[PDB]
Amino acid sequence: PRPVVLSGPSGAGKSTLLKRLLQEHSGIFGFSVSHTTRNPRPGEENGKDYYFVTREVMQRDIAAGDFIEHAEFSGNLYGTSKVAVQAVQAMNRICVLDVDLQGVRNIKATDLRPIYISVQPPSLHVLEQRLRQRNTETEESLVKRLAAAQADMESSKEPGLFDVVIINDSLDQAYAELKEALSEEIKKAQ
Amino acid sequence: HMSGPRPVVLSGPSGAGKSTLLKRLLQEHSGIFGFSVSHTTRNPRPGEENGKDYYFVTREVMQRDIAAGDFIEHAEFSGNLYGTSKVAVQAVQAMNRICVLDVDLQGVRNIKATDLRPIYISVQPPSLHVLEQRLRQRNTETEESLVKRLAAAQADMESSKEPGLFDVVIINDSLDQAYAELKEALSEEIKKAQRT
Ligand SMILES: Nc1nc2c(ncn2[C@@H]2O[C@H](COP(=O)(O)O)[C@@H](O)[C@H]2O)c(=O)[nH]1
Ligand SMILES: Nc1nc2c(ncn2[C@@H]2O[C@H](COP(=O)(O)O)[C@@H](O)[C@H]2O)c(=O)[nH]1
Repeated sequence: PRPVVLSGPSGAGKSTLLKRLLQEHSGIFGFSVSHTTRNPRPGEENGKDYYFVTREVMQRDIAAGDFIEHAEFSGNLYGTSKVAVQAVQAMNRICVLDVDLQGVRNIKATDLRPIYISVQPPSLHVLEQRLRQRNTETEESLVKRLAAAQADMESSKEPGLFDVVIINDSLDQAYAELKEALSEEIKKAQ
Repeated sequence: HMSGPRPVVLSGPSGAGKSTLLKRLLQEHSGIFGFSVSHTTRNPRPGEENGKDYYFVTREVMQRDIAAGDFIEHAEFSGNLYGTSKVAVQAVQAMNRICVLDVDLQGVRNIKATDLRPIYISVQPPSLHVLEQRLRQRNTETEESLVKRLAAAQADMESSKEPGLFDVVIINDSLDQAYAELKEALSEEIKKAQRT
């Protein structure tokens, strides 16, 4: 199955849509479990949301060549390990990736050959309004995420970068566009 | 040189407690040990979670995986396939954890011919009758499956005496007794993993 790379600004809803996509389509999709050095959030599960490792363990895995790609966000390391993608491929499931723009760039040079989907908010201020109204992290983490969102949004205008660009006006609308873009591949796996 | 921490292979009959023993070891020593998630073609039971207890796949998928070289070992047990994939072991090693595996007798013999070099521990029930009672009391098994598991279980206990096969044999009379024996047998293993 062709992998699916979900990107876009952090907080724009790509993870909410991803979770709904996997829950609605049992047996079809598998989530790529990235490594990260950031602290886990309450409710996040090691080996399910991320492989939560120390910086020392992350650098050792990097040096061993464990990662298809790795990146930095807010002073922490993230990466897609070969094992995380191979684990889904060994299930014959559609592997779904959730990475930032730099991950998209590096994945372009690999043999994965996925479909690239960007999940964009309607505007930078609407994204901040949604994240501030949530009020789930400090001003430092929020602003660091919003600063990264500015760069992620401007690059969605690059021709050929993303196969599909979804603007999250509402989560139901954005999910309907996600299912349409993957309709042929879902039908194939089904 | 003195060996460092090695993978841990637990074998013995299902229903004799090796899985519940392993879950206690994993939840109480998660800073040291990680679980190898085997593939199986048998159907999931209630309470089992794909990617945690097993990778539940079809035979067609598992055989294609085998042909692709994905597996360290694989075996046929009671009509279904089970196997330890390379990525299962590597995922635990990428976590800076020591891999613990739960396999049948064929898997023990399979792993002996690999470069894993684990410690081999056999978890035995008090008797075949107590095992037959525990198995049928847990249900989730056809009569044909229960019979095949009982016949495989007698081979388990007989193999526990084969010289040089297992490093440790634990008779699981009670879980607390069997767990304390498991930690004692893994005392040097835990020390080595914590010092690295
Ligand atoms: N390049 C790359 N980015 C990732 C990876 N995992 C998560 N990210 C991205 O890192 C950002 C921070 O993720 P969060 O910390 O909010 O989970 C998000 O944009 C997310 O998509 C990864 O494995 N590789
Ligand atoms: N050889 C081998 N045996 C396994 C593997 N995974 C589970 N088994 C064994 O297969 C038997 C049946 O497992 P159950 O169906 O009771 O979960 C048990 O003895 C179990 O330990 C594996 O990956 N390889």
